[PDB]
Amino acid sequence: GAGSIREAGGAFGKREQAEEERYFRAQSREQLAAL
Amino acid sequence: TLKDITRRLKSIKNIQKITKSMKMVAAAKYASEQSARMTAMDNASKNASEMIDKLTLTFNRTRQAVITKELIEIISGAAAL
Amino acid sequence: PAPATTFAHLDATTVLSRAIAELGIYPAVDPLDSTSRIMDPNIVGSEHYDVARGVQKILQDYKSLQDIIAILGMDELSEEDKLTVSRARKIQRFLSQPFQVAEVFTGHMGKLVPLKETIKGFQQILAGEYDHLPEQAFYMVGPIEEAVAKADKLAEEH
Amino acid sequence: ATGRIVAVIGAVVDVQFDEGLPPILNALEVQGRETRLVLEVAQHLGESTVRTIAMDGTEGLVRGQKVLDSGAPIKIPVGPETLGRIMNVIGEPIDERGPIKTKQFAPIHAEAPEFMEMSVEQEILVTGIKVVDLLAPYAKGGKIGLFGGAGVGKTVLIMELINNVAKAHGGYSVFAGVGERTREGNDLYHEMIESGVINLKDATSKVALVYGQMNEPPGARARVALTGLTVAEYFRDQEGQDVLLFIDNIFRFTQAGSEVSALLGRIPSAVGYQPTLATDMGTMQERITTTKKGSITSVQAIYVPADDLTDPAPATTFAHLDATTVLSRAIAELGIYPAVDPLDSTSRIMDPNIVGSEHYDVARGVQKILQDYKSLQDIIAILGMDELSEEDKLTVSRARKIQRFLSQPFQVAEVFTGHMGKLVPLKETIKGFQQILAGEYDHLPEQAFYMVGPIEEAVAKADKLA
Amino acid sequence: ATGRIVAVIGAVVDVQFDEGLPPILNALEVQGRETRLVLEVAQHLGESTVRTIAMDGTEGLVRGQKVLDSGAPIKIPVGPETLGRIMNVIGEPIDERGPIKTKQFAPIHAEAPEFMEMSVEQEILVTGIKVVDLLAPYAKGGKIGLFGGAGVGKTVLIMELINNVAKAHGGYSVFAGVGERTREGNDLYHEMIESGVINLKDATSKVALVYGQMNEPPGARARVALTGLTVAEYFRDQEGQDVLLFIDNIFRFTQAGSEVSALLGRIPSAVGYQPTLATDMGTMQERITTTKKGSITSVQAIYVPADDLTDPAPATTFAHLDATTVLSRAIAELGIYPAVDPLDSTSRIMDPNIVGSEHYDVARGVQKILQDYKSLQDIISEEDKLTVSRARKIQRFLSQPFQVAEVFTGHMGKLVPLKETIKGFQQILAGEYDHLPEQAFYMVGPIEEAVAKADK
Amino acid sequence: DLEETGRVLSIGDGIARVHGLRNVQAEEMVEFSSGLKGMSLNLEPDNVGVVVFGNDKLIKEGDIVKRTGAIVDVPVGEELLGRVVDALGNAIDGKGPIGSKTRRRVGLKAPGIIPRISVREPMQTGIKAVDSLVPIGRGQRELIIGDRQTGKTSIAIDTIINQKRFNDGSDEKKKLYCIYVAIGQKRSTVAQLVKRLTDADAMKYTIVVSATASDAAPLQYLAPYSGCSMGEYFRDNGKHALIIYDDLSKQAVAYRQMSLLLRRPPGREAYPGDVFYLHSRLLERAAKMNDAFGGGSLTALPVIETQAGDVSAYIPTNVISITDGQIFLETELFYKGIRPAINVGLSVSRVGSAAQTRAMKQVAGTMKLELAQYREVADAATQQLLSRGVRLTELLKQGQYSPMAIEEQVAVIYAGVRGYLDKLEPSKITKFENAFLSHVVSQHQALLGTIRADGKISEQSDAKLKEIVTNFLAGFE
Amino acid sequence: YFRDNGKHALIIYDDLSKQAVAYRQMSLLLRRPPGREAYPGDVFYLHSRLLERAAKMNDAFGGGSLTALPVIETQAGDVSAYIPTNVISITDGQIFLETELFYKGIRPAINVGLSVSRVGSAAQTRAM
Amino acid sequence: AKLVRPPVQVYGIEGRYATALYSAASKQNKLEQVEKELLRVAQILKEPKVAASVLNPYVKRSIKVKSLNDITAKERFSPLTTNLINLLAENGRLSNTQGVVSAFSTMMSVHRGEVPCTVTSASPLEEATLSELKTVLKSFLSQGQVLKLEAKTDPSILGGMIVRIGEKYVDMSVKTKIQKLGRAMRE
Ligand SMILES: Nc1ncnc2c1ncn2[C@@H]1O[C@H](COP(=O)(O)OP(=O)(O)OP(=O)(O)O)[C@@H](O)[C@H]1O
Ligand SMILES: Nc1ncnc2c1ncn2[C@@H]1O[C@H](COP(=O)(O)OP(=O)(O)O)[C@@H](O)[C@H]1O
Ligand SMILES: [Mg+2]
Ligand SMILES: [Mg+2]
Repeated sequence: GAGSIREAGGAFGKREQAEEERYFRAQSREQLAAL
Repeated sequence: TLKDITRRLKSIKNIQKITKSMKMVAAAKYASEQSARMTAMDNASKNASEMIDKLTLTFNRTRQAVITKELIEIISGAAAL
Repeated sequence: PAPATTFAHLDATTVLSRAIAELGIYPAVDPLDSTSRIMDPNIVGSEHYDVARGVQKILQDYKSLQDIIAILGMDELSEEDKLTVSRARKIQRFLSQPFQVAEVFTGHMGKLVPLKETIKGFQQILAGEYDHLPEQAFYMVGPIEEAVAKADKLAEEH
Repeated sequence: ATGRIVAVIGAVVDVQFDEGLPPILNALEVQGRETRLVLEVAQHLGESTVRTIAMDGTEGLVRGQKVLDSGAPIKIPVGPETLGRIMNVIGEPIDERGPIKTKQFAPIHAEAPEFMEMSVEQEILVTGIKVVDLLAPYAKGGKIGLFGGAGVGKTVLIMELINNVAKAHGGYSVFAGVGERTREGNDLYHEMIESGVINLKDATSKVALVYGQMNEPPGARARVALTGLTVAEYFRDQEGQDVLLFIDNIFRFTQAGSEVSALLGRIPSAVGYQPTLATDMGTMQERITTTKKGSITSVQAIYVPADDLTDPAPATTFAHLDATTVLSRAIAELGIYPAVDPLDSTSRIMDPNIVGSEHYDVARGVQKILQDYKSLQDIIAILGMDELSEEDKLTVSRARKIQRFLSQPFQVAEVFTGHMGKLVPLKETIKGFQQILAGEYDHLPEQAFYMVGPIEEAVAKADKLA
Repeated sequence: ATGRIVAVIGAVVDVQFDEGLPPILNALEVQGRETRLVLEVAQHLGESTVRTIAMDGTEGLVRGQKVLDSGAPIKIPVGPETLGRIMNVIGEPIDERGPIKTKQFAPIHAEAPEFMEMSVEQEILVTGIKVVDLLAPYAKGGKIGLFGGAGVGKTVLIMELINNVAKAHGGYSVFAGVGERTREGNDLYHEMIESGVINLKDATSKVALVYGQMNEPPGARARVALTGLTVAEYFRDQEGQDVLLFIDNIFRFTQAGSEVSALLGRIPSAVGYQPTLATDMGTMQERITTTKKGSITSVQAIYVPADDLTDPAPATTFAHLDATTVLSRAIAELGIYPAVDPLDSTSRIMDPNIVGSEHYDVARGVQKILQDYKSLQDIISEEDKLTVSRARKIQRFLSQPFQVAEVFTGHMGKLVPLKETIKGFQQILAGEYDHLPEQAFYMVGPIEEAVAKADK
Repeated sequence: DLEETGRVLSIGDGIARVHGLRNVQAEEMVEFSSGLKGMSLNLEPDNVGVVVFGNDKLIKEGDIVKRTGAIVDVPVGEELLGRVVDALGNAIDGKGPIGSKTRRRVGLKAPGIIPRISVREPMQTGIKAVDSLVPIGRGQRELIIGDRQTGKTSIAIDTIINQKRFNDGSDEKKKLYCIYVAIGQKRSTVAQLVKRLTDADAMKYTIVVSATASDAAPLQYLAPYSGCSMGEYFRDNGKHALIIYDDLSKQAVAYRQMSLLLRRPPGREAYPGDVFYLHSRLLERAAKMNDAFGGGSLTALPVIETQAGDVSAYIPTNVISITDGQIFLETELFYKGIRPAINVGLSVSRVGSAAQTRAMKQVAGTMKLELAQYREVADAATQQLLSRGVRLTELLKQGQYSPMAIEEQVAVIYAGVRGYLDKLEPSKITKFENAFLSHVVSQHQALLGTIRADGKISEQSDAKLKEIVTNFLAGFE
Repeated sequence: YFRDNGKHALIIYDDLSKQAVAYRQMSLLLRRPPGREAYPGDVFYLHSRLLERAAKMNDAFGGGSLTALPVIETQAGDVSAYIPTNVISITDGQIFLETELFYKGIRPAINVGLSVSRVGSAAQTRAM
Repeated sequence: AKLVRPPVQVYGIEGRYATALYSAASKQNKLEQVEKELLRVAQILKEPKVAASVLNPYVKRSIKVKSLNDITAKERFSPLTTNLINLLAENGRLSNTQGVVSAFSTMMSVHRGEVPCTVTSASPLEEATLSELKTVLKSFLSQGQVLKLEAKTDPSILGGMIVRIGEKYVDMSVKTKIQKLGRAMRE
């Protein structure tokens, strides 16, 4: 049950996806501008 | 659905373990916000184990019902011969 | 019973996942559920085997960290673990590929990546040689030179 | 045509006719019985043998006993003389007030109205219940179905609808008790007498009563809904009247079918149900309709077995209804009464062109905010209330206020709560929910909305608490 | 009467009798076989045919083969000469020590005792084991569900119960290995031989073994419990004893009944068990009771399928259990023997109206102090340390050395009386031993031994 | 003679196929040569299917079956009072034959709509929680539902014991004759129960019908209907009977066995389709009759055992849709020491509220309201609500085999709801209660007697109660 | 043959799930009454009489032995299926393998928490 | 009531009615008479008008059993045969009648000890070797049996002869011989 929380869907898997996308769109912005 | 219930059980057991470990870390760091975090994660683990117990009851009911439904399908198909 | 019985008649199963197709990654091959009987170091060479096992291990670790990310969020992760998650997302995108038959579905052109280019690109992502490039640079590219060119263009635009 | 019994298995009886085999659905009278034992023909088995379903108990039946063919299906008296009377499945009076002296008898088996006899008009039917009026309004001439498990409030709700709609009704009304409690029938009869709706002294009664309750064998429980239909169909077709038809419980109809399907020798379908479940239900339900010769508003209580809403019987009933009120045990255990599930009850006049854009928008906004709260439930349940946004917290606050405001004290439920029952007009309902949605009561405690009528009683209760 | 085999389908055999059908549950001996094959009649099919379940394998059976009606159910030898032996479901010796020479045989199918033969009052069966006697006592004539399997000393507990009942109450024991693995059956036989419970040289054995192995057809494993119960019933009714009956496993009894019912063509019930699940369990369990002559108390190893306590087999067994004894591995890791979990073991007679006000108060105090101790372990004030100390002492004092282990540990075996148990825990609770060290209560008998050990 | 005699064609699965009996009626008792009896279930063109009331071991192919000419009936009358009989009305207590001169069919239909009237008279259980919060009237069907070992049988036995104060009196319209039907229980449990009732002197007005765990499934399926006929004898002759079915889960299991062995299609949880009708036709016979029919009643207390507290299962829901309310016994409350473990927020009595005595209403309306507020709460007003709820909860606990007269329950609930216990700490409430009761029983018999005679607390009696509770709470610890 | 003649054999049934499936086919086609998952009533008897033949003989019988290593494929890790339940009930222990452990790099992917050997240390050299 | 079971068993409806009639006839020692009467009643049964009236499914069973009753009274049958025909007509198994008949027939086929045994050959062999096999085979029999030979000729065996003596079966054909030699050649 390693990805059990996001393979289940629901609030704890959708909020996880949103948090990951937020962090990495931030990092992709601060990685592209530094190119 | 048995697969829905299994997915949800797995998810919530994972949430329970994570909150339990966060509580232990907070009770270590507690040696005002750290005590608040300790109690918050303790209550989260309590609620998670509560939900796990309810979902385990539901899971057992559903798997017993699935076994019986399949048996009844097989028996009804065999009695038509 | 039908797929489960079929499994034992095959030499190299490719298992397509809906959880992967909904990420937008195509082909939707499940990396942690696909198998091949020639995924043997004495057959594909120790470099190929080691790269494959490293990819599978970082994807399993990403799975294991996603629960912790769901509860504690991303900012409270270790630095090694943020690095794991970054390289894992990059590897996920890089397993994606534009198909010549899906040119209507994607609008993209078809790419046919040679074997050594695949091993080399994934080894370079696992090594950290592309920590500075964004993750959308690896989505739907062929060899890794295309990932580099796409990063340069995505920057030159914005 | 005289036949003889050759087999008796529970409620199913095989009868062997030498001359004159009777058609399917005919009624046959068994000879040598103290009370009238009627068998309805279900199947021709060949070899001049028919299989039949008994309308009463088959104890004491012997192989070789004689059976006469009536020549027609079960015939019940229909007319204004059935008003204020109680009849059983075969039309006998069971109130000891003597025979029912109608001028005509109808067979309880008839074809449903044609496609060209249908009516399309859709006036709203205001009940005085806030959740029904707002979210899933009933329609005049429509089919209403009250779903719910055991002890969630189907009978309280159907008695509140009898209180709110049937009392002030212009036309006639028929109540068919199908497989329910006999003491509930006694309660309803004496409550309709003491309210004057049934008048034992003249011809001023406005309600007919048909009863085959849970003590009756499965054949009677399978045909008593048809008997009630037949009375209502007479009042619709042969008098053009606007009829109210209350059925409680319609599920039992289906259930009784199951009990005989085994003995009729049919391969079972899913959950051990008759293979003919949907066709039997449709054959019954298409007679419960409005035509252009008269209107029938039908309120049917539908039992949901083991709270399973996907059970074949309720799942098949869903497609026959114009408006559905789905009661929930989870909502009942929170103390919200009626236990209507706001995110599961629907209606077909919930269309802005029918209810007006104001009503439509208020109902849609209430359902949206309740759905948002339902989405947040998981996060609230594990991590608690503190981890939500202030927008999420505001939507939770409003959603819980709207939840409690959907509850309402019933006039028929005073006796086991003491609280006076409230009857809320439609404009008051739209207004109060509009105001809770706009944010005009974000300061009142959420328990001030619980078990009140209009919004002014909510403000008064909030005052009284402080 | 003699019939002939007319059908052989697996372990189901149809036998046709030209005259005098045998009643249902009668035993039929198939003739012309190298080893004894017994069939138990299950139905009368009509046309002078009976359907039977086979007690052994049916390979090499021929249609038309002669079969002899025995005129009774399966009869087994009952008596003292069964003690220390091993027999199978049909009463044959399987330990290779010759014929079991009793004077009386008994049918394995008998009715439960009549309503007027029941003892109207519940009483305690004193085992001499402290944790059992105190916290979850055994009712004389009751059913005890033994939970916990391997690595917690279940066999040492079984042998200690056999020994303690033989010494204190003067009653023998029967052990029915229903669905017994042959490896573990051999192991248990030799463990009982070494611990002295079985004695191959003189007539002082205390237990009679009845084995139905896993490689036997479902009918054999279904009736082996009734065979053991028939031996126990002899010892109760004819000797007037207080017998123990061990049934390991009871879930295997249910599974054998399920397989037999499925082979006989019956429609399975819910989950998958036989439609006669409750009456199978009932006609077996109702025979384990207290009559006016003696009693049979039954300890029954419980297995819970899929760890679902609402499963039909556990849920049908739990309706009959008068006590529950949970052997925990967490308690064994603490060195405490027996590994009886003191908070999870339950008893229905733990009731001031049955055990007395004093016994009940002592047991409730012990339980509350152990709950309090684990509550304090959760976070690790003034008297919290005093409860921690007294609960450590209570824990250590529940332990006890068993006689059947003397050849291993060397220590002497303690059979604590019930009054001594109550008084020791009473005194520990009232604070009378807050000066002795906590290691003075480990592996002693009465409390006098704890004070004499603290003297050291 | 193939008209009053048959020869067993086949036997097995509990059902005997019998050839002959061309004159047998449907549902008629037949008798085998082995002394066993059976019910003619399926009359077929070539054979009769007979449900055997006993073990198949006793019937062989070729055995002769005579017919009794009588549809299945049991003996009824007052000659059964004090006797322990089996599902067929045969004595099993060893005290000789039942001297009954009346028999009654077990499968009679319930009284219709007109013979009844609404339930008005109280059926006193003697349990504070029940009589105050979940009142039961004579003619009601109240379900006792709960897990295993939560106290259901204890509630039923306390009711039976409680009826002794009324059955010794001189008011015949206040007496209640009790029937206890044991269905699939241990036989030792039933023997211990009969002794418990004999010690309390409660057997002289009790009939015990016993079909235990080792009895055939048809006997356990039949025992409730035999007991119900024994109680209908009182309901139809102007008297009042109570009947406990302990329990109907086991009768449902026995009927499912009989149906699966007859090869009838299984449904939810492999139960037959007519497992609802099984219980509905039985519990409809508990009724209150109007004065044109005698005015007698039959109160039913069906017991249902749930698994892991699931009351949304098939058989629990069925019986909830049949009865007039339920008493939920919770395992969580039982393990915490709250006994009776009644869940007062889920336990309901639909028709019994109109049967409560006036004094009990006077104190119990307030008690219900305050326990409700306590349930909603869990400042200085909410802490007062917590204090009051805790005190009332401690006041609702009760011992075993000691039911209380209604006036004493009124006095104790009075002391609790008027507020006299609010400064006592909760762990003493129970103690106080006993003490208080003892005092009111010895020195104040006249106040109790006048509250019993009035049925209400007069303001004179209210003043006496106030005086007594203040004077006692003063000189208390 | 080896077990009886003083020698030692090991047998690996790879795997018993497929043998159960074959036996179920034969039984269903012979019209034998089906049970749970359509398996006949004596599928437990099948595997148990196969597996009780792996024994250790005493020196009076030559001292030989037969060790059985049956293999069972579970579906989605469901050890509560019918045939896994039966064979777990019959055997003396289990070596459980996980796919998550496999892809974590733990290979052989043995789950040590779930694996068990009820023989245990009696089957180990003193060094191990 | 104890039965007299025949030496060979037939199963089904045919077997049950034939066994019932064999048992009834052996109690009264009327077996040969009942045999001749069933032969005659079956040949009556095959009458086209009678077959058309007896197989008809919409004819009431009352008129049909009366017809069989009078048409058996026109023959002056034994009470056993009359009761058999009425039992078959009353139960509606008249369609099985000839089957039943032949069953009883084949039952007494072994009662006379007549052992059926067929000799398949390649080409029709002449009567000299046939009487030779007559005599050498009736050595294969127990007390008091007589042969029923049916010499069949299929040349696909191209030699030898396959002899089926009751249920015994010897394969003296040359095809099996050469195939056995060939299998020894390859294996
Ligand atoms: N009010 C009470 N006070 C104290 N103890 C009680 C009380 N009620 C029950 N008990 C105890 O609980 C024990 C078991 O409860 P009881 O047998 O009466 O209920 P049950 O639900 O019918 O159990 P079962 O599952 O055996 O049918 C009783 O023996 C009794 O000791
Ligand atoms: N509107 C209500 N107000 C208060 N209580 C209610 C209400 N509806 C139902 N209940 C409670 O739920 C119980 C079940 O009522 P009922 O309608 O008879 O159940 P069912 O759904 O089986 O017909 C009622 O006795 C009552 O206690
Ligand atoms: Mg209702
Ligand atoms: Mg009980």
